[PDB]
Amino acid sequence: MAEHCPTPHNGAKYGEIAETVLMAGDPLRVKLLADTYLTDVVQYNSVRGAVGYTGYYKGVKLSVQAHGMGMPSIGIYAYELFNFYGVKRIIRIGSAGAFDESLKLGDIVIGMGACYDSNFERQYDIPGKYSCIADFQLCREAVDAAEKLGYRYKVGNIYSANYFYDDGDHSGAWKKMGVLAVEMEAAALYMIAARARKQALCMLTISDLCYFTQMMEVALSLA
Amino acid sequence: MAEHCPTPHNGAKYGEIAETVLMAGDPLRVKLLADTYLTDVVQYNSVRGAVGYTGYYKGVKLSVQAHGMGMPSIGIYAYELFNFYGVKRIIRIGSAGAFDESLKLGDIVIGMGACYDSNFERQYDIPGKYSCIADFQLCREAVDAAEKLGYRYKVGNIYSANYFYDDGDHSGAWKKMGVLAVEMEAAALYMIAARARKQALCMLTISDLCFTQMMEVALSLA
Amino acid sequence: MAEHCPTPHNGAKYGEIAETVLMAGDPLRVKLLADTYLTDVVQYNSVRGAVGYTGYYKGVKLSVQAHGMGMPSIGIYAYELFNFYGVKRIIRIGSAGAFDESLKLGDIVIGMGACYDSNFERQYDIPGKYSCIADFQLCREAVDAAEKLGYRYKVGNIYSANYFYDDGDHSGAWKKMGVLAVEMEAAALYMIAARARKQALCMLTISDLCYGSGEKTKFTQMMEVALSLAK
Amino acid sequence: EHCPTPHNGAKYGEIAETVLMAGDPLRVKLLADTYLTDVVQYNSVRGAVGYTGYYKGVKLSVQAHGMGMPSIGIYAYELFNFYGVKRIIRIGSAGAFDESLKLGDIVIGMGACYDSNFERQYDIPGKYSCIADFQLCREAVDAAEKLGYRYKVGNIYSANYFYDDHSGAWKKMGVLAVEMEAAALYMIAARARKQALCMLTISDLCYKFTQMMEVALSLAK
Amino acid sequence: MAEHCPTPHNGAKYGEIAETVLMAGDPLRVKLLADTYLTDVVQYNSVRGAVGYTGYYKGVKLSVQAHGMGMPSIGIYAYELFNFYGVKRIIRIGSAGAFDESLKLGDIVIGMGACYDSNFERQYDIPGKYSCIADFQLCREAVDAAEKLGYRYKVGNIYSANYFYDDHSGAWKKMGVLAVEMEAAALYMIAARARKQALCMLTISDLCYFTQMMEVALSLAK
Amino acid sequence: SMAEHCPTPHNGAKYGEIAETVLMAGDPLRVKLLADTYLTDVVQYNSVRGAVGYTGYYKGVKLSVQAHGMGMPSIGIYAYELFNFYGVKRIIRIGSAGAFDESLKLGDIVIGMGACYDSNFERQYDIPGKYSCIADFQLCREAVDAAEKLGYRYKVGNIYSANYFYDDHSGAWKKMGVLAVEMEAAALYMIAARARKQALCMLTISDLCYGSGEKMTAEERRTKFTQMMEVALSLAK
Repeated sequence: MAEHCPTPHNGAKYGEIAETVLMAGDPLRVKLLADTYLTDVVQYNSVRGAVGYTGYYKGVKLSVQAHGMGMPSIGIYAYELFNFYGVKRIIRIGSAGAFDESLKLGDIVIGMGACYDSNFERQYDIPGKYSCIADFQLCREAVDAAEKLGYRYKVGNIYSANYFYDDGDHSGAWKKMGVLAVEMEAAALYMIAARARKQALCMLTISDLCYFTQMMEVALSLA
Repeated sequence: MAEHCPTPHNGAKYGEIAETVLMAGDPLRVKLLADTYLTDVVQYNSVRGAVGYTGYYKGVKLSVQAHGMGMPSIGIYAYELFNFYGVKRIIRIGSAGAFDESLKLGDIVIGMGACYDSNFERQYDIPGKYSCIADFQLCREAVDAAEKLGYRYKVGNIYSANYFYDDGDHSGAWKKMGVLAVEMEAAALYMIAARARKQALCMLTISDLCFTQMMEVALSLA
Repeated sequence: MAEHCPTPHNGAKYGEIAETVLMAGDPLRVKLLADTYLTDVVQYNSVRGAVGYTGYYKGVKLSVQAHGMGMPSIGIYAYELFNFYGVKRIIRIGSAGAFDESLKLGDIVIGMGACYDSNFERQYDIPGKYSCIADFQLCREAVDAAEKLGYRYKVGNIYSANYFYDDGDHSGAWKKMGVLAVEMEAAALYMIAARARKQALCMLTISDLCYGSGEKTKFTQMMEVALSLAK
Repeated sequence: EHCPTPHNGAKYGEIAETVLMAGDPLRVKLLADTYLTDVVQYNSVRGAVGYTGYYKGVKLSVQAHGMGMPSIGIYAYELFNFYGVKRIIRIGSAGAFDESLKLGDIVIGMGACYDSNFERQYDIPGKYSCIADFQLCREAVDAAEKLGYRYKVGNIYSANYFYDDHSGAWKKMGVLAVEMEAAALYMIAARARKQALCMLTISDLCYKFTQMMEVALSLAK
Repeated sequence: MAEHCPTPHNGAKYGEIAETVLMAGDPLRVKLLADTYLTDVVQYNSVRGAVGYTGYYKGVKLSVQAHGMGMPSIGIYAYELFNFYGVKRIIRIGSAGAFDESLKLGDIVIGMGACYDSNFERQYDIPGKYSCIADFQLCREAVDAAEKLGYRYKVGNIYSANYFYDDHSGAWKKMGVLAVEMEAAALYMIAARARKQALCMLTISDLCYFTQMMEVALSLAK
Repeated sequence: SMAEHCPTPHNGAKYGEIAETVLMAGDPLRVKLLADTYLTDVVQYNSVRGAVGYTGYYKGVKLSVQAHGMGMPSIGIYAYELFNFYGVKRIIRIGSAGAFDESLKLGDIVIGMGACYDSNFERQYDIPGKYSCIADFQLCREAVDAAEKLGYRYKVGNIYSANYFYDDHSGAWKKMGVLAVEMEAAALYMIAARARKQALCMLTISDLCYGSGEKMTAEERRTKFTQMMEVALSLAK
């Protein structure tokens, strides 16, 4: 297992990356979160510009990494982290636009399951429709933590799309189906976690209504 | 709306079926839960065999109903209960064959999510892949009860198939994907609940490898 | 295969079920047909309320049985009947909504074929699109009987839907394609029969009109046609 | 106002209410020479010769349709929608999937499995089953029975390719025989509310035209 | 090779068909081109009414034949030509309707790519979406020719439809597809699969909003 | 070309700062190397998400170079913006690829006349059939001319835009004559067509997906992409 490190996308040696990785798309947010919350910060990756740091938050060892944009981008990083680097738990953190009209800006969405456009599923030769879900233990602790620090949260279904810019109007059906917010990464993360028998959770803060450090604290309490 | 009750599939009048319904496939099993766990029992449905009872369990009014076999069947019932009879919570109970090799017989599986073959998803004109999930609050309440009442349980993904009898084998990929157990109803329920903004949980007892204990876990969620 | 009888869905022993089984979704409709048309009736199944009876009609032994609603439900029963109980012929008799505007309430519809929403064709691993068809001989015998008894009937395509309540309007394209009536079970039955090399036919009475104002005891004429096909 | 078309040379009325089609322009010319009186060519375009004559009194036309579902699609549509054809009977050779079919047996396509044709053009929200018209079907079985010919009636499969292991599941399902044209015809006739049947003589096994020509012509009205 | 000639669709003996075939649907266009441009004209095929001709263009061997209508039809001929007759190039020449508003009647369209309705892609067992492209060399040579002779042309994507009679043109137009016909894609697929060369060129005859082509095509004689 | 929408959430550049030709690679490091190596009067216009972008001059002609991340949704975002907000005319992608075709050697350039693909965003275009993703023909022809004239080993044909890096589904692609696998082309091609602009994806073979599976020496993956850059650069106008 350690034999396949480093990877073509990650310059770190085995053991260099903690058992709990927090991930965001932005390397600037990853670089910030590390500087803001972690002592003894050590950079393990810079390959592909995708920074990764290991450090300490309230005693527990913890790593952060950027994942770039889209299911195939996160797909690569997650696969390596789980299958090559002995990662047990990934929590993704990022921004989202809301489909649920009752959501206010700055609300925390917890991705219990993820709808998606086609990405990885065809690689698994699955003879039906596969539902992407987060790890329940992780999901539960985020809800507990969210309700402890008194933050407005919503827990349920999200949609990992392939587009940022819709050509037509497609948000209709998802909205009717009760999908909460749109992003572009979660479903691949869930699929990869499932296949690895590992823990994964996606958490989102609402940045655009389609009708920020507060989220980080919830995430951090999960390490 | 009360206007649409009775339905062609349910002879109960509006108000007669409580806000929490506990469902199972077998009408005989439903009658056992009623005769066993419920006081002041009144039969509200006998249409097409699918019996339905309303009564009391530790103070709260609570109803139990049969749903037949397969997604279109639970589909019809779940739709009417959510959309006509003002039901807010359906917790489904049943037996299942295990895909996860770590499961023992009599284990309780909690359906956080449901894989499925096509049913009436195409009826919702969804421009992508929809994922059927249970209501989180119910899910947590069951996980709480399982860890409270000291029972072996796993929580996660299940598969609602359209067949009981396979031609060849298709269980391989599901097992590779970490699907916990196979049944035939959950996905439609979750899907229909989501569309109504209503609560739904599917809870399974392992009968096959590829009962009273579970009923209590359910009853604690009403 | 006597070894697999009884099943988890059927408490009948091998040989307790006749070689021709008529099926309806409603267990109450089943119990009526048995009381109205059959003599020497024995109940063979009560499992899951899916009542089944064996009896005689004009000398010929036959069974009648409930299947519940939906393709996976009939799928379970038909599979066992064809493969475990040695059944040769299944005739489904049900209600249906009219797509064809010349059909009136009470008209019989004979389903030479069935369009469908996905049931378990993907489980058969079919590399293309499968057309579900009834047995020709049964089909022919039904039309003849309807002709001889002078009941208004249509013979053609029907649609096996997975939904009862449409979340919109999907009926249009079907109606354009000459589909006669909608129901919920046939395609799965046809498919399973084909695979077993046995005989299936689904016959319907129009109980609802899915056009015009929607106008919503007459199931008797259909039971007679079905009953005549028993061998 | 629609006749002639860019694929069919005839003006309206030149084609009878019953048409019989085969793939090969020779079998079409033969059929006329063999069974028809007062034969007249209506079509010459694309080399798809059409003939109008009389069989035992009744007006009848015979015509080539080329190869594949899109090809038959073009003629069948034109025939049904512009020319007022009521009945179309395809007569073809085919290869047997069913082990018990022997060479020269008649198969009558009550139903047709398919590779994707122009179903996608009809906006059908589900799987559509292509069925033959029941009446022609009943008449052909009766005719085969009365004349004492070996025949089977059931499902056939309209493939998009001639040269291929895509057959196992088809065989498993009891499909009798493979050809390339039936399904599109069934769809178009259904869509037009008209009558269609595809009958085949078994020429190959995948494991005597005259007799079939006779069954066919008895379907003319 | 030799033991498959003639075939049950093509009556020609091996060698009787040149290394470059030009194909069209209308058997009239096939005979006319031979009569117009070729020396030493000899007919080979007559089966199915699919006339075939081998002669000389400017001192190289060249054949011309009909392919009927539809991807299944061209599929049969292109397959046989490529795999049994040792053909190396097939250039289809045809009429087509314009999607692109800027295309004028008589303009040449060169099919660098073909969009399609399902043909027999399903036959190859392809686990993704396959793009049908032309051979680059023939494609580039046809442009050079269109330039040197100064005829109006565009090069881009075309769409090989299964139907002649329909309104599904909108999204195709949005995607910048140049024109519709019925044969190109299957031709591209079979050529690709056989590691040989294929190009479809079309004269615009309809607007959905032949000699000048022949010369460009013949210039691809080798 | 819509000045109102610039900068974007993914691109900090104002309108006019990005040239009419943009060359694109996945790695921000390779992009910076290309700029330092071939361009003069270089200005950085973007640093958002580490998606570095530079504008400079090559033999007199203004052009831009930019990181596009990994995957079709990633290139999709950038190409969409460049084509539709920045007034870009030409996008040439230049990447590494694995060889499916057995006659290809490590170092060979592959010109993607067409791109097969796993579903990206074709479903958002509501296309009622199967869509073939093609390069712009002029750009394609210009790349072949340049390679032939410069005498570099090249092959032009079909490529495959996979959605996965870690898979044996490759066989059917191989039988269909697909040359090489990468991860971005189909989306770029798709977006160009819809915009009516020009795209081309060029690749260097860094991995052989057959035989012993010889992969490029650590030096060459950072140093043998030179010849392809020279071809790509010559296409700038």
